[PDB]
Amino acid sequence: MPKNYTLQNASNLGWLFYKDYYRQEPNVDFISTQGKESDTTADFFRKTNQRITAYQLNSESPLVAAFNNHFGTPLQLKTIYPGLITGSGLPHQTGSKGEFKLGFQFDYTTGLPYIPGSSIKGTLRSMFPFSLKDKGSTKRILPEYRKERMEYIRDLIIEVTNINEISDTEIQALEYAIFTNSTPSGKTIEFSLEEKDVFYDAFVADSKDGVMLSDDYITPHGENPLKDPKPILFLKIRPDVTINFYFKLCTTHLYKEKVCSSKQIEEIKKQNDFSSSDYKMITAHQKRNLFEKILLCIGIGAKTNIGYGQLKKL
Amino acid sequence: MTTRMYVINTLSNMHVGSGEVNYGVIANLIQRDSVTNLPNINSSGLKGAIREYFKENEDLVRELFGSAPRDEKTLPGKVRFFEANLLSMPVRSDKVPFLMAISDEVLQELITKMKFFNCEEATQYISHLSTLLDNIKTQAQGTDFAYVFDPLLQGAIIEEVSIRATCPSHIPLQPSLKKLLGDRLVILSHKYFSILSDDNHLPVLSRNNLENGQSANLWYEQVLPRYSRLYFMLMDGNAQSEYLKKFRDTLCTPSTIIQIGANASIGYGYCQISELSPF
Amino acid sequence: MKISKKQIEYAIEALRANNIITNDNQYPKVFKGYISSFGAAVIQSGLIPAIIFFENEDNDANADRHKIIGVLKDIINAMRQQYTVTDATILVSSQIPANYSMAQYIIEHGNTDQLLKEITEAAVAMKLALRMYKSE
Amino acid sequence: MKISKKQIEYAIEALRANNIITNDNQYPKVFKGYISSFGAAVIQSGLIPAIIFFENEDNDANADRHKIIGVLKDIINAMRQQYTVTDATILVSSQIPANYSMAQYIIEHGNTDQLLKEITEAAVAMKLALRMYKSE
RNA sequence: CGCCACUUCAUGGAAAUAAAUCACUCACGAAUGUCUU
Repeated sequence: MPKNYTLQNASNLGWLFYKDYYRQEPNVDFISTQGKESDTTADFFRKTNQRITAYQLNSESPLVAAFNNHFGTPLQLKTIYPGLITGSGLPHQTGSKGEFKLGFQFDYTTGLPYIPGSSIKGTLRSMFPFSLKDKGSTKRILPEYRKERMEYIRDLIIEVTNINEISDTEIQALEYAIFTNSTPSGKTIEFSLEEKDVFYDAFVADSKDGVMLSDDYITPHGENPLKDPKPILFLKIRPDVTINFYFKLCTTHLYKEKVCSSKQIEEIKKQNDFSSSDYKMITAHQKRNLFEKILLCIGIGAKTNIGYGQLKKL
Repeated sequence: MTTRMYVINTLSNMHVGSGEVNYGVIANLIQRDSVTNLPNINSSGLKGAIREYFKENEDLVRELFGSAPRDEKTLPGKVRFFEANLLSMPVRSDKVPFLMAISDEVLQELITKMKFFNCEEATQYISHLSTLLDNIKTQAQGTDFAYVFDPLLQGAIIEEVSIRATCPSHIPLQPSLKKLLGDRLVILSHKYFSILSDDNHLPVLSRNNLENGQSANLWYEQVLPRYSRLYFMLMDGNAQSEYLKKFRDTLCTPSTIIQIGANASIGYGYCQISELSPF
Repeated sequence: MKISKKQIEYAIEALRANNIITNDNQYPKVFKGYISSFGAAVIQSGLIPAIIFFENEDNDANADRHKIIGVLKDIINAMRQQYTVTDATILVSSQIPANYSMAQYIIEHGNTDQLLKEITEAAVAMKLALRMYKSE
Repeated sequence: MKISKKQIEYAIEALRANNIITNDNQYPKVFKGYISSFGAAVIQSGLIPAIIFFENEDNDANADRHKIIGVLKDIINAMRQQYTVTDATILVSSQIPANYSMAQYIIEHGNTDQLLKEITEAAVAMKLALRMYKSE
């Protein structure tokens, strides 16, 4: 009940955080100004937060085991302490004392903290040169953006795979194949079912000895240092917590700076004028290593600039 | 032989977009049934996803699904795909993480569909489901109800403080019905299930578009919760026996995972398709 | 959910009556975000938390956020004024008191689906009505 | 239905007059999507919400989306100009004022079955007339 | 060395944006071209 989440004795963490958080109880008032600042409201929210922050996750969790069976072998990385925040922009605020002011990303069914696959895909793509859209507003920073990111991608690819030299067009084609599953343009490559890159949801895997959710403060001091600060309390994923990243990655075949299908590359290999110098191959394992390096570099979640969401190898 | 009922078990948050414009909070809504207003999959989307899965076997696709678009020889498909209707939806609770929620009207619709379509193993299922529905109606006596069949789930809050679970000791739940509908099953009234499945209560996922780390766009996407169960009817339209056997073997293999809906790259609509087990 | 033209009319008169829309058909640019955030809060946290948050008058916000809750109350009152006799037997057609706190009204009347549906429809109507005017 | 040549001519003149097509017979690419999406929005949502969404200025869009509402108003005005003034007819031939937003006109000129039909026909004419030109 | 606490609890920005808007096929085929008084 209080710890060891499981599936038989637990309260849905998202339910507790969003729907059951502001339940109306006798003698508890937070409609009036006096009620929102009262100690009774603070005690009520303290008890709710203590209920939220009391659950642990075992390594042999049937939930996590089912996730592993469905989505394959995970990439296990461990949280370091600033904490980890996801879904910070979700509205969760009334104006009371002792309540969680920022939002949190909970799975609806399981209730476990998780990172949506869209978040992981966007975070990984942001470190690739062609993530920024060529637009009127972005055209000022567009050249520097791609110039800076292309070098980073080049060194990372040379590190993770045996390719000695990679061109800018090759990097563009690889990025558009991994994330867009197309060519740099609008053209579609005839890909097989397994030749698709899928970014599943990252789930909290195992809190070894301790809870997985903790409370943290950000206390902005305004532009006037003579005025009072503003304590903002939010919910974070505790440090030393294992995060399971699930991917479905394939092998990318590059021939003459263009992305080729597996059968296409077989036919190209069978031809007489096959230049092995123009053939490049990045496997699923090397793609996973590339993504792992990106994640260890920048991290994932909210407030990543001020440290939150940084990962270490398990 | 001709008609079989297949159950869809979703492994992630699934989104089959209706494509209509909503000028409220949720910009992208999911497909809903034209009659019952419950979340569903269009038979066109189901057929397209399953054809995409089997695309490698050109002969099997040509015999079962038909000819590819704009082929010189347009030959009709033999297997008929029926739309998938919502069977069970997970609901958040305080006693357990989630519960399997089904309404009495969903049960009645399933019974009527099995009666009309004459599934392979429909007789025992219809008998037992009719008995269960009759017991539920006798116990409810016209009022709103939330009936669980596990004594430990008494007093559970089904996603709303109003909805509380009571355990009727008289009504039995057969193990095959538990396997079909799901563990930790709660039978809800039509009002309760409609409230729990409407647009104000279905899960929504918030997404934003970042340009150089700065938010450019922002929208909300409605999703069907993970581990939801949907049933659809497969009709064997005089298709060849060996291709049919391969189709059902691959479809019902435990290792087989099929993507249905939108947002495939970010892992949304991944499901497992199961056949109606004999009672 | 389809927003009727009468609901948008009610929203226009409610936004003028409180003081969102100035006499020159202009409004402060922050009320757009106020209404969008209220819709998001209703969909995510719940009706009561969102109503309590946006009803608060002792804010640090740039403008008067509680006027959007006032517009909500006026739109709901106008909607209930046109409830049919057979609607009043199923739905509550009583007028919300002007000085009454909306959050405590909802709490005392429960959390019924009628109030939540009315609030969502009125919020969408407010958004559509603001989209018809200029952001200062 | 069948294509109305006169409405296509009105659409051509309104597209030229509302600065959609440049001096060369060329238009910004996104207007094709605007015209196509307008009819679907009208059907799926209400006419009033769709007109509010497309008429909204100061939006975040790749081009001037309100220009299509201007074109629609011009086409409707031309149609009402050509309407036959006879007794026992349903159509009202009064033109839409140039100082009037379309949303306001539809708001205070209800029973808008004729307006709905005219708007749908004008959208179809706009879609078919835009194909004579090239997208940049 | 003794004695002793008060104060502060969210604001601002983004709220959808582009692509595809039907495509291909069939557009009549066969009989009767006068018959019986």
